[PDB]
Amino acid sequence: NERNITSEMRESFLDYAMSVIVARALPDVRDGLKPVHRRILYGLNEQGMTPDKSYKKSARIVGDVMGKYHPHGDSSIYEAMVRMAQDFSYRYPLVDGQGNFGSMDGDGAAAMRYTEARMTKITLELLRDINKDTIDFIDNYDGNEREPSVLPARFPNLLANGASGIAVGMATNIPPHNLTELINGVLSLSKNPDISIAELMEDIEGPDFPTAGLILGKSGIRRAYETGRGSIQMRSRAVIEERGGGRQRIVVTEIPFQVNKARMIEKIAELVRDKKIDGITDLRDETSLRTGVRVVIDVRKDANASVILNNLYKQTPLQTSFGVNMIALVNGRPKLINLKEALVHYLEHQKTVVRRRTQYNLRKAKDRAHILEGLRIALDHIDEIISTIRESDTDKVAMESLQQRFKLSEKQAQAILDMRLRRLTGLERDKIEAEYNELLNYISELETILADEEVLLQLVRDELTEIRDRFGDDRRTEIQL
Amino acid sequence: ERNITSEMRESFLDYAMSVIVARALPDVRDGLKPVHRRILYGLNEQGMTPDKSYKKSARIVGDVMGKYHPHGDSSIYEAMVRMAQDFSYRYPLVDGQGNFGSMDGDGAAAMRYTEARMTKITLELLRDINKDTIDFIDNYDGNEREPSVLPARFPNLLANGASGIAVGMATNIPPHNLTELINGVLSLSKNPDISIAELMEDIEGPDFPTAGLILGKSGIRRAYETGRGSIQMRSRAVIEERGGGRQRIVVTEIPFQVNKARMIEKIAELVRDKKIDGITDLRDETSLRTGVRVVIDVRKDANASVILNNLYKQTPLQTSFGVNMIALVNGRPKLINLKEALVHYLEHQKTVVRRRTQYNLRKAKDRAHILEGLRIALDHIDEIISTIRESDTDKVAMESLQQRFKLSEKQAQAILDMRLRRLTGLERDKIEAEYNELLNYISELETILADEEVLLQLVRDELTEIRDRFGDDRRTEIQL
Amino acid sequence: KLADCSSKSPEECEIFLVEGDSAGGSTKSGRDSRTQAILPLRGKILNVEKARLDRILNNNEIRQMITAFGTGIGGDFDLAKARYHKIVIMTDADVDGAHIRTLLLTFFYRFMRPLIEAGYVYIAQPPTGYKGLGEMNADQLWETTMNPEHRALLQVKLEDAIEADQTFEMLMGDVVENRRQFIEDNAV
Amino acid sequence: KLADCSSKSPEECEIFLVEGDSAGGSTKSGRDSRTQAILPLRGKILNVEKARLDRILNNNEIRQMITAFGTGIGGDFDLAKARYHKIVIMTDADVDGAHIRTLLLTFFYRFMRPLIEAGYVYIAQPPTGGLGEMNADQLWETTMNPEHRALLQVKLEDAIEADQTFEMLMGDVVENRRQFIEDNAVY
DNA sequence: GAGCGTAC
DNA sequence: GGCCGTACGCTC
DNA sequence: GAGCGTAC
DNA sequence: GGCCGTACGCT
Ligand SMILES: COc1cc([C@@H]2c3cc4c(cc3[C@@H](O[C@@H]3O[C@@H]5CO[C@@H](C)O[C@H]5[C@H](O)[C@H]3O)[C@H]3COC(=O)[C@H]23)OCO4)cc(OC)c1O
Ligand SMILES: COc1cc([C@@H]2c3cc4c(cc3[C@@H](O[C@@H]3O[C@@H]5CO[C@@H](C)O[C@H]5[C@H](O)[C@H]3O)[C@H]3COC(=O)[C@H]23)OCO4)cc(OC)c1O
Ligand SMILES: [Mn+2]
Ligand SMILES: [Mn+2]
Ligand code: NA
Repeated sequence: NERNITSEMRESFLDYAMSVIVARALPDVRDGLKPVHRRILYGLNEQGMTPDKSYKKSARIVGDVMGKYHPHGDSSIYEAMVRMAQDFSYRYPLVDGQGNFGSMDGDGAAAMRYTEARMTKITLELLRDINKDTIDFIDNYDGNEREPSVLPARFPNLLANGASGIAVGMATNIPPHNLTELINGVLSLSKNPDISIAELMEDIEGPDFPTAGLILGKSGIRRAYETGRGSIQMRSRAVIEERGGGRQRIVVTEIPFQVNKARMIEKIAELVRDKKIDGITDLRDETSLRTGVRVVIDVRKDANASVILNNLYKQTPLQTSFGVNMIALVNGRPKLINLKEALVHYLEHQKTVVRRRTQYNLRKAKDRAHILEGLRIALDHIDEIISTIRESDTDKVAMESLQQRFKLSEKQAQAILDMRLRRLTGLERDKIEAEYNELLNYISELETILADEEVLLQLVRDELTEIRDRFGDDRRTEIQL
Repeated sequence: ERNITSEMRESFLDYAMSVIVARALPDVRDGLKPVHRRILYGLNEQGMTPDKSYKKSARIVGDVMGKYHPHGDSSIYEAMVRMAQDFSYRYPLVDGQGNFGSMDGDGAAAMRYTEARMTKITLELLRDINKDTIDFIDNYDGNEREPSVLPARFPNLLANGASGIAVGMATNIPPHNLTELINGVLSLSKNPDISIAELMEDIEGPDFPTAGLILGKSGIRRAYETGRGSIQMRSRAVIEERGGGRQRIVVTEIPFQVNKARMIEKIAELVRDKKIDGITDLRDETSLRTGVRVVIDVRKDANASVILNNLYKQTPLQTSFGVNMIALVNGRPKLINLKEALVHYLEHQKTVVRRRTQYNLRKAKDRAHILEGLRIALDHIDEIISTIRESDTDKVAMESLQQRFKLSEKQAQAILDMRLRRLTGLERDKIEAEYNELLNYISELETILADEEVLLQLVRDELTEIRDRFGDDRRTEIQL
Repeated sequence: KLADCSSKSPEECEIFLVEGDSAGGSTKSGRDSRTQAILPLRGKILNVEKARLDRILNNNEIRQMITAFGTGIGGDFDLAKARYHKIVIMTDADVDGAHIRTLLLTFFYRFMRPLIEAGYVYIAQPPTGYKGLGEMNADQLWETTMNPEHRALLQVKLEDAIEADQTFEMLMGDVVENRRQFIEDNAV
Repeated sequence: KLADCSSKSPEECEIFLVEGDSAGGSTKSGRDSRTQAILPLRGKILNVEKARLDRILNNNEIRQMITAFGTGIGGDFDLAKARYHKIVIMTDADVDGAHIRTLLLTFFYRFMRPLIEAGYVYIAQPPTGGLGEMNADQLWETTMNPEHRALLQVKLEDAIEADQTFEMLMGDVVENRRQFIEDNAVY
């Protein structure tokens, strides 16, 4: 057969463009994850890689994720898992890694074979209530497994850990934020749905980077929060220490987010060699695990250190800008969203997750109560129940006879036949009654949540406050004004 | 301070022995090296049976590496690949999907691109493994359990052979025909004083998966009598007469462990160096339908029969198989003959079947004891129920049932764990039918354990069953 | 890197541009060594629409294709100097395979335009599914996508030159906005 | 490649021949950057006993060691030209680690004989519970820190006896090596 | 000879 | 087991 | 200017 | 994700 070159170019490029957009480079607004991240975290959950259990080799975690959910190269799965274990990349790390997972100097993690991993305690909150019919499950790439379309995400992950993905026709750049501030923002939005972005900014001051540092002004933050786009100036934490008589030294303790420390030092060394900057005698990297980030710049005596530092901000990545472009997949489609829109979609997901959980729990409670009602009837008419079973030739006749004589359902009759002889003892009879009474009160509680929208909203609020009090931490990035 | 001589002697011995007993040499019982055993046990533990869908190779290797083999992924994967190659293994142990390489020496596609599961014959290597037939040992870290040897219901050592380079020694066992091998074991079981020449009436010689030809029984006889000997492997080549007096050589079968592409490359090297003459064209017409096909076109003046005989002496078109039958016998290397290999295998089968019978009898006696309790309960069910109902706790119910109905703890527990559905017409009859069949089963197992001939016959019957299901025609023709 | 065929007659000869080395190794084993040649492409190929001539000419992958076809590029292109009458694009049945296919067609339209006009460029049709090309065995890869008697090749035909010129500029060009608009309009 | 130390004083300086690059990367981070140097060895190294001079001199790993020590080999060997007074063999606690260790001692005995005589060659003692899985800071505290580390000084007591030992264990002649294994383990 | 097959 | 090509978009 | 992060 | 060093023994 024959195919037109224009039609072939248009059809093939669209197939790839859309796949990179909806199934690769862009995160979901609900759980803040790209498909690769979601598949790693679901994989870790399915593999039983909880924080209490010992570390598993990275090649084994990747193998299972690749074989079951991600039909792409091992390096694509592994490197995404690595970033999630990096405390300088993720504000709230999603992976707990053992071994060399790389550093701020841009040096990569040791190969998959030399590293071990498991999920962090905060990741359990992303997967919390997943098997409680809270989220829609979809068929995998081959149709031999089941995978989640979205994770319940009991904390606002999109804004908490941010996103940086290059798609086709578009890209995304969301900065990380402080969890305590974000949850407070969701709680403020739940109490007032007509909340202004300036009022949401009373809780969410601005972005909070894991590499700490400094933010120059609230102006750039305001634009990013109001339009979904804006430039935020990130400055290093540098002190001019009076090292003796007339001698000085600049000490850099914090660097901007997504900035290579070794490449930044290389740029200062480039300027000294080319004589583009003057007054620098020595440049050392005194960074250690105990002391943290430490970049020492030695200044000449009678030479102005404050001037050199200000020149270093202008000429080197010692002061870098964060180009905000808040694009997330909203209803399976890309959308430039503002701060309010991101929180609105997240809160709406929480309402759905909690409502679906309550609906699931009620179904299981009503089903169990129905079974207990059958067992209670059986325990009141034991002699008659046993005689009915004994007179029956087959299980089918026993079922029909029990259903007809004791006005029981098909499920109730099966439960009685599956009931063990030990359930006839004194304590075992009282245990069935105690369970049933507690279950009736449980059904009542779940029915209260489903009947009133405010009772449901309060449960969402209470559960979010619980996350805030357990996983909430102090602000790292200082916003200067 | 450490002495250089003492350090050299001790360190080298530690490595030398580890390569010998835990790397390069196969076990005489199951014919496997530790890596192969760990792959096959892994596939079994992973539930990778022939009826179930294929699993990615990286996942199979990961599990094998993580719990039994603390070595490189490539060492595990490449050992698994060979087991899936029909030209490497006479009776392939791994069923692979994707590119697993060919005769031209091009390797298998990386783990990520391949998937695997075990073959139907591999189930026979792992048959009765969870029936206390073999001794289990602690793994490298002590967090898992691994088998020291597989039950191996077919003589795998001689079936698929072995080729391993150790320290101070090496092994080179050729593959054999299963039908011939089982017949050899059956002949040995009937006559323990059997001669190697009499065993050769069943086992004609080695049977390669790549077929071919064997020149003389003389080399085979030496290999079977001493454990060492040279066997000449020749390619199946026919000289066909063509129009205009022209001739051509057609190679349909090549020797075992010979790279087909490298063999063609060697003929091409002799033609360019003018070391051989009378060859006009050299083509590789190998396809899936015809199989192996190497066409050599002969010049009109040149005698094709002469060129062919020169090709056997100058190229790997005729290669020798250097037999060196070294296998681990009682965890120690030993140069063994054909009889010794079959003796150690038959003795392993006797132990596997005896241990299985001992295991099955323990479980049968335990089940009959439970059924005896349930039978008492079903005869006095009104009294049984009344005894349970009057009891406040399970502990009192146990105490009361044991005292009133002369039952044991195991019996009284089984009655309390008995479901109400067991009280129906058919379910009562089912308990009685199971117990009657079990008494006859206990009797059968006791007959096997009491008489060594009854045991030996069961071993024989089970081997004949393998021979009739997995036995195939001879591939390699042995010429005189 | 090119695994060439024995025959030197271009009319009966054909080249297969395979996605990856694993697939390349499978294709070179399953092929007809007499009429079929294999050129493996290591991942994503350079987009000639976004690159300048100095980068295109120094690119290893681009260089290897020109040498394989032996036709030359641009004004120095000669159809009579063609080594193969059939240039088959053999990529995976996935979305990335379609991307490599667009990148190759971008190179063929801008540097070897009369090669498409002569109907020498074709598209292989491998079995659709989750399984890639490198995941396939060497014998089934020949039976389904390489055997002239069983295969289904798509002849790349240029109907409108002015329309195609604007299409490659929109889809593969440096200006993102026109590409973004196309995706938004044609999104499903 | 070799990750050298800052100090140029050979008396206080020491080199660690580590098994693999992952172990090498861990050793280069845990080390004392002033007195300790690291040379990673990519797997099994060439057996000089079985090889001729042209192969030994053309070997990448053998060349890297000669360059690192800067002493030369054979008759052109100079102890005064030594860059390190301590050459530490740091291999995995496994059987393959012991093999790499024998291969290194075979090279040191046949080409750098006075280096062993001067007591410059040492053996690191890691606990048997490999270097590729060894923890960063713990690898320094157990087999590198001069205060509590336990190094084994390689001493040459008998030259005639050692000469015959390397010839038997590492030589071309298999027959004598087979008889040694048979006598000291198989029987 | 050089290359088989498990190891680093 | 380290070396290392390309697409894709945004802002310096 | 070049390099972020998932893909081949 | 392909390229590729070494040990070890036999013929
Ligand atoms: C050689 O066999 C093929 C290779 C490829 C390329 C590739 C191509 C290269 C090249 C390197 C690569 C390499 O990329 C490297 O991956 C590394 C993985 O770890 C991370 C940390 O760092 C990555 C490097 O940033 C990147 O450079 C391959 C990984 O998987 C691929 O698809 C990549 O250097 C030269 O040309 C495609 C094929 O067709 C499918 C092949 O057959
Ligand atoms: C680079 O860094 C290190 C390398 C090594 C060697 C090694 C050394 C090489 C070399 C290659 C190799 C490579 O061997 C290759 O494995 C391949 C795996 O796939 C199969 C298909 O084909 C195998 C090759 O036939 C084999 O040659 C390594 C794999 O595992 C090893 O132990 C090997 O080419 C050049 O020098 C050891 C180290 O410390 C322990 C290192 O740090
Ligand atoms: Mn693909
Ligand atoms: Mn080791
Ligand atoms: Na020969």
